[PDB]
Amino acid sequence: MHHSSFQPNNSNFQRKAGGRLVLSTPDVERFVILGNYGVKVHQGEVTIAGATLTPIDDVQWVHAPHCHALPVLRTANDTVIELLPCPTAQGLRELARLNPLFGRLWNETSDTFQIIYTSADAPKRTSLRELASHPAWNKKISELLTSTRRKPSPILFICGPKSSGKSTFGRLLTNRLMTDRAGHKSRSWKPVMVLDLDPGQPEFSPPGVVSLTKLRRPNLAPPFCHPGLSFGNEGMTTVRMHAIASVTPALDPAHFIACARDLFAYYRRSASQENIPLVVNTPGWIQGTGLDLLAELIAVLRPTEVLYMSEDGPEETVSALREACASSSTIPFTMLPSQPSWTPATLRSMAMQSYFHLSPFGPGCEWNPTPLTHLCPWRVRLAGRPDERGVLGIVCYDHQYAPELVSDAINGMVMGLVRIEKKEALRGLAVPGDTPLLPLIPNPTGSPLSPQYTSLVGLVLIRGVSLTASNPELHLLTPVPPSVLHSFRGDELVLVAGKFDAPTWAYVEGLYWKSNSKDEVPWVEMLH
Amino acid sequence: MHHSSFQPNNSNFQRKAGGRLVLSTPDVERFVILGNYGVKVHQGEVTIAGATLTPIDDVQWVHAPHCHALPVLRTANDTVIELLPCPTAQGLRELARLNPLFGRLWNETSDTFQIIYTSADAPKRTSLRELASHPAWNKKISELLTSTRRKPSPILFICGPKSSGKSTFGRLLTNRLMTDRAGHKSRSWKPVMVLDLDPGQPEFSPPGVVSLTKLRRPNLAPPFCHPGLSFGNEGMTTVRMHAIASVTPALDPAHFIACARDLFAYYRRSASQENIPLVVNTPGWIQGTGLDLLAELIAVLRPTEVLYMSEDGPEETVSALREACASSSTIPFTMLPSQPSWTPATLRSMAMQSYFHLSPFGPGCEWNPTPLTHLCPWRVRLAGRPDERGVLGIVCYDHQYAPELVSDAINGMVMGLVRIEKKEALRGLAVPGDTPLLPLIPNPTGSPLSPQYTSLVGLVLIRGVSLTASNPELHLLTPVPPSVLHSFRGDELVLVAGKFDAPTWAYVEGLYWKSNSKDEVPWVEMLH
Amino acid sequence: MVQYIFTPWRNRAELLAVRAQFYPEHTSFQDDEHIRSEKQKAVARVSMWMQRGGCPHMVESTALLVAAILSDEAQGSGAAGGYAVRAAYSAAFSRFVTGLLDSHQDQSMYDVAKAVGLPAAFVELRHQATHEQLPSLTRLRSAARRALEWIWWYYWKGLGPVDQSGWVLYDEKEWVPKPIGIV
Amino acid sequence: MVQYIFTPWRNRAELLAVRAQFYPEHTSFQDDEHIRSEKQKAVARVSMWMQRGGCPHMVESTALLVAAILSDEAQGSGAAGGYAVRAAYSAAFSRFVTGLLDSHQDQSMYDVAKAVGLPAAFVELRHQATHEQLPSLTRLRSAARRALEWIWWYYWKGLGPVDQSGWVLYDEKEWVPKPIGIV
Repeated sequence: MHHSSFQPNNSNFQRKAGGRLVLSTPDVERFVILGNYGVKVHQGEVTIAGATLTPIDDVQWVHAPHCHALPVLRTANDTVIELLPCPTAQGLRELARLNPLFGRLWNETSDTFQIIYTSADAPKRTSLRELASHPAWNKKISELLTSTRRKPSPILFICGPKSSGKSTFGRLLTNRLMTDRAGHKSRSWKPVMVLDLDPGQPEFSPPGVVSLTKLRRPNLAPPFCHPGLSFGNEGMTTVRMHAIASVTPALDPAHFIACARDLFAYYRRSASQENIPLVVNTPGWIQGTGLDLLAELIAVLRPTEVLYMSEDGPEETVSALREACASSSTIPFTMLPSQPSWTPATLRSMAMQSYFHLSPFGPGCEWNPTPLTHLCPWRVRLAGRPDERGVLGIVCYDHQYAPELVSDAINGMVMGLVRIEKKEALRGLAVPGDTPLLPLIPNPTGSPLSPQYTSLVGLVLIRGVSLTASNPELHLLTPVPPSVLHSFRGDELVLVAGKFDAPTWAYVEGLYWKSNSKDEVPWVEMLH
Repeated sequence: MHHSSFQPNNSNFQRKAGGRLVLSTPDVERFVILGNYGVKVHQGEVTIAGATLTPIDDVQWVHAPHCHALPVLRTANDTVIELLPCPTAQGLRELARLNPLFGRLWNETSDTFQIIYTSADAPKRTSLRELASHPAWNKKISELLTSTRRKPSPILFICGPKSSGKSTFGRLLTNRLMTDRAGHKSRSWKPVMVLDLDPGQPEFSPPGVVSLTKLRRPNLAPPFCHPGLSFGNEGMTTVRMHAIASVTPALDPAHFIACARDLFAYYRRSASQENIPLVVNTPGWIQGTGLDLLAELIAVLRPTEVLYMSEDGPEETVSALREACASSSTIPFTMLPSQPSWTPATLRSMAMQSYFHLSPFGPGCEWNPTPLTHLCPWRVRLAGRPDERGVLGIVCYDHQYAPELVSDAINGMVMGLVRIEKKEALRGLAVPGDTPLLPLIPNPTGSPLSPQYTSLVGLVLIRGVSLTASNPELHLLTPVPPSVLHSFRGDELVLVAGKFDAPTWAYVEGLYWKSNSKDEVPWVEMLH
Repeated sequence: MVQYIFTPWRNRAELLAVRAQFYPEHTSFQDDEHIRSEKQKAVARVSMWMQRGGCPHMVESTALLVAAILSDEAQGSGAAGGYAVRAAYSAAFSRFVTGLLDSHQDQSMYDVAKAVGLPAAFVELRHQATHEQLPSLTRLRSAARRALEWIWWYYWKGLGPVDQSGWVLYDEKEWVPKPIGIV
Repeated sequence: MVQYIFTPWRNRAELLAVRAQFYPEHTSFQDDEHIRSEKQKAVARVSMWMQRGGCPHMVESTALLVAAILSDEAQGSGAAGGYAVRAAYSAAFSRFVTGLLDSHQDQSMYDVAKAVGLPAAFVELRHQATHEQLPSLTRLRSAARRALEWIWWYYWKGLGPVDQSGWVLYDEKEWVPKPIGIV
């Protein structure tokens, strides 16, 4: 009731009441909470990793995974905060039973959220990092915000070398813009749109996909906790996505830029009506090819302000950026500090696995702990015509294949379900018809289906091709809800098989489950 | 008559008499003569770059080209030396009219030989080097010599990295062994045999050829002044040569070693009778492949003493040498200092050009100043049978060719005239017969004709293939005397076309002559 | 259980089979044609694995070498008219040598080579190929053949001995759990 | 007279001719076959020059690229069954890029490239080819085509406009002096 420590700060009346904590603080104090909790300012003012909450504010769920930087909470003079326990979090916890890498990610205590002190809590396997922010970053944000208020709706272009911290900066900027409310009846919260062109470590989508997201609530969670926003009040919806089918835009730059164009197009149309700013973050190249891409993107988007997060970056990149930037009549170019474990590979993989277990539907979204092997699959027919078949065929990207091999190649990988809107897509490709063999669509050139007539409807994992001589079919399991899948005939529906990084985790998952709870698993060789 | 300077040393009575100089020296004095001269000790004792001459000694011609290190001459107490002017040298001088690179090689004065003083003579374009020799080198030689006298006939293996100075050491050792005469009625001079396995910068043969030479007189001249010892009293004769047809043994090591074997064989047979020591110098590799070759050679020859001229060489080479050396029961291995312009390329080229102009007969040998273009050529018939044709055919090394191209490819290059002794050579090759086309001999494998049945009879330059539809023929010009060429029927005579480094100098030669003395020269592009 | 190594070959029998096709001689006119056919299929299969991801370096190398050899021994109006074959060979040698040298490294090229046991000829050949002039066909041919036998000793021989009804949800009354991949 | 530059092409007309065959389009079913034949002969000829010694780097590069393209477009039981073509292409790109970068150098790879004016794609492609995984056939094909046009602008277009009686000593009474090579 008079708590004290070094790292977070003091506190006060900690009344434990039916699972929640009503804590009052008669002076500026900063807390570091590690867990899955919910905030709801009762009287006063709190700031959370970029947003500002006052009495007129609904509950905000905040996931603080021990992986990244725990969201810092700051309370201003004379405030009462009520911390509620997150419910749907319980489901996610059990995901540990299907991958050790999900076990050491939260609080190893009994409850669902714990306040940290100097080092007593927050157990061993240390590096309990803390989300900071240089005074410079804050100053710059302040300037941007005030300029926006006396102007139209600006487009901000954030970029820089990997690990520089572009992510954190983006989070801050977004939350601030949305939540500010500073001078007019709280103006409650202006919607904010985010454009992610980073196939490496995306945000608001699984790896390999580019996308345009629309947010209404302060994004308070890492990327592996909502990678699959609902497709279609409506807290975080998704407008359009495109499959690039790689982990690096360095396999078809032309296509990549075309994608950026179409996405921007939609933003243009919608934004025109209701003032909605845009925050875009680009990949992570700074030399060769990538540098060229960046120059091009700057030309096409025509960003109002370009922010380079290095302040010590190579001379080549800075020079190129300044030139290209200067060319589009005049563009404010600036530089900032950066502050440069879990390597991007594992992080990415976790994103993907989380996406697949996303359940088919304040709270966020539910997760299903049953292993993929147990889930029943979707039987797609492979013998018919373009109106009684299912999947129109299989297209290949950047690489061909001889017919025989394809059956083995596809099996086990991840593919995209691309929906053809206008028949001006498969124009130049021999689309098989009446017809047992996998109706493969020969695609000499190699270029992926144009981005102006095709959209991605969520990824699909294949778990079994059985062409046993009279009922050709594919057993695949997806996270997409039944409703949408059923609302597609069969002609306009094609599967794209690119790189995507073979989902190795899936196979082992079955085994881990069986042993934890307590033999020719293809592709897995057990050493003994 | 009382001459003095700094660099060479003093002197004395310099009586100019009908072209010769009789100079007497009443005390130790060293001279540096630059030119083409002849020595003949009259009373006393002189040492010349490795030999010792006393009253019972015939005249010794010494060419001192300004390129290398001018042979130093040392006179011992109370001596009279008579310096004679070299005659045949006059011919060589005019070679400057056919290549500027032969102009700045001698004395730019009036006479044929001039004594140098501090820097007065020996004009500009400096680096008037001087043949030196560390006291160590001398000490080691002394030991070898004395050991030899109380033993049989040893084989000395000299090797080391390029530029280390293996050449100079070899010259010294050879002259000493031959000329010593130290303790028994002067024993006048024991013949000395030299084995050269260095295709890079050979000695006693043109580039590209390996050979075994037999010397009787102190080798006092660079390699571009006797590259073509007579083939067949008899000062410097040649026993056997082999065509490797490259400038680096790194195109068929197997063949190379086989060659070394056959050559050694002959030395074995001859040496067995009259005690004749052998001095062999190897190529210039010290890493990878070459190192392996060296190990092998050491094994096959079984050298009595191995001398490595580096004293700072890489650890790898020294270690390998010691191992291999230690293996053949026991071999004294030693190290010495080294003392590490004209790059080997130009030097090599000069060797080749000199060889071609060699006249058809400590004095030495005469040179012919007429340009190659003017010389009449040898007409070889190319339509007949294996008894009325001439050249049996053309064999290719390390590379094939389509028939059409060969006519253009051969034209202009240098080839070897290999004489087949036993018909156990062309065993496995389709030898064309009765038959217009160039009778090319297909040789799939690529390996050069074995060294146990084929010997090289001097190189040949081709200046014109004319297959004008009824009298097929090749116009080629060689240095080999008519006698031998005529004493070969036609069956046993084949031309080998390898690399050899296209004789570019030849083409230009015609032009230089025409302009100095005062238009679609194929292969030569004049910039204007 | 970090004892989980992922491969791109469904199981073991498949890898062994591939080995059999790649080296008919050690494993055991019409018969010659048959052998040629099998080799081609093996090459293609390896291609697939490479795309799938995670394939032992050595396997890739062997695939490349055999591919080149097959192209060289093709009689018809498809024989890569002498200047292409030498290219395929050079590419294979560069990839192969670079892989071994790069992997086993903390020295100089030649020392690393000697350590691994790789003859020096290969390192030299690669250097020549990249920097100054493609090598002669004969040399390449013999070099390739030797390389293959070497790889055999180093790797292969150790892998074992030598002897709208489109979409319908599967009925939850007949499905059974089974490893991802089988059916 | 240091104004003497030696070449391996007997004169000038021959070089121009070769150019004509290498790029029929800019210089000017049966006709297609004819073109294919001429290309092959050009390739072989360049081979000879290379052996003869002293040949411009660019010429060699162009020869390599065309050689590969020809192999790719060969219908019959001689088409290099998909894994060889990609090798020939990789070899050509490595040799070509290495030549330009190595020659014009006193920096980093990318800077030298930018200086010479060579697109960055090529440098990246080469790096990928050598170190980790041969590139996809499609990419290689398009890359090669572009490369050829580039070389055209950089080099080719500048070489000109665009419009025992066996042995008998020759009689010293009929011989005349004449340049080494003619007859």
